[PDB]
Amino acid sequence: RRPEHGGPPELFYDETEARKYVRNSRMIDIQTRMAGRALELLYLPENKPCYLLDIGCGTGLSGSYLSDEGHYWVGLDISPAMLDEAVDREIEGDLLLGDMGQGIPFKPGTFDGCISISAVQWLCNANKKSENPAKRLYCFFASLFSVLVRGSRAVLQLYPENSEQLELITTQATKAGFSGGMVVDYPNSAKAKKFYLCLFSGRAWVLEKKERHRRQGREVRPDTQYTGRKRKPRF
Amino acid sequence: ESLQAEVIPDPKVPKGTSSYQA
Amino acid sequence: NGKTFNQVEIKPEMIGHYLGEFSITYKPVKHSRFIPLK
RNA sequence: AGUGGAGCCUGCGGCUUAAUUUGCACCCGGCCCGGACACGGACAGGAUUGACAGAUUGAUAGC
Ligand SMILES: Nc1ncnc2c1ncn2[C@@H]1O[C@H](CSCC[C@H](N)C(=O)O)[C@@H](O)[C@H]1O
Repeated sequence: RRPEHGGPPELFYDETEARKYVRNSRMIDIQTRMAGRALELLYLPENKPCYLLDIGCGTGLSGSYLSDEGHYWVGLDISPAMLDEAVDREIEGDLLLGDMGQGIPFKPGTFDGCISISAVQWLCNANKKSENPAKRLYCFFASLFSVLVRGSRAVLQLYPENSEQLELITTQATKAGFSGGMVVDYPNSAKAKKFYLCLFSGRAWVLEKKERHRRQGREVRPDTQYTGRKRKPRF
Repeated sequence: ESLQAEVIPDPKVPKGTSSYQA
Repeated sequence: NGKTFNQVEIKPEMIGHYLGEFSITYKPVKHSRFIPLK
């Protein structure tokens, strides 16, 4: 019913799943316009060169969109098959293999922007006994607040399977110092409802009396248009 | 002495083609 | 054509069709995103 | 087993439209008729009814 229930991302994203991903027209089209929305959702200035992170890069079609707009980027992923078919796709940017929840290995004050596509939902559940999603999310979000430039922006696309995942993700984000919110693109739609966590580093008186007399159990005049109405000026 | 300054002192279609089908 | 009259010259090439093909009764159909500031 | 992907059809929205009726109803053109009461005007010098022929008309028609 959903990829998350398959298990760890190193096992559901094997070679066969990668080859079905790369030959999938709907994946290409939807994730391409999601990369478009992700890059347009952070207010990085026009005609200004910028440095980006593209985490959860998988195939690098998000990276291909970033390189199409002229911007350079660093890819980070956990599955080797995704990085293999991404280098097979001859993408321009540089890739790196590593788990994001353990921490991003970059020096602080580095990236002008961060873009994450369909990856933060995988840190909401524990597929090992040593794993704990709360501390993992706290570490990963603190690593974002470290390696990003203070005042940069990070867009974090997701499809939360319920509000508990959103609750934990937002709590671990707000306890890591991140200021921002949620852009829920086409909120009441279903096929276009896409969640984008965006982050950055910095007469009545008479009525009352008649209701009183009604509660007290005595006969009250019927409430009409002429209840509280000034009969005449008083001289 | 004041002066009397009441007002401001500074002064390709065929011949029969209708407008619809055009 | 329902509202107006279309005036047309019957050419020899028009030799098979209906008259109603030469006065169309409908008109052609000739048919920004939020960015967070805080 | 699927639907969500693609082509086609259909339903609500929305958009175009003269209308694209609606929770033949719609549109564009042509007929037909449509108070008395009061007061002031016209009316046997004439109120008013009917009419062949031709025409406008998308067509005919004393409508
Ligand atoms: N904890 C984690 N650390 C790093 N990468 C992770 C991760 N959890 C999931 N991912 C990655 O998230 C990706 C989901 S597929 C995303 C593909 C990409 N959006 C594109 O279409 O271009 C996979 O490549 C997977 O390896």
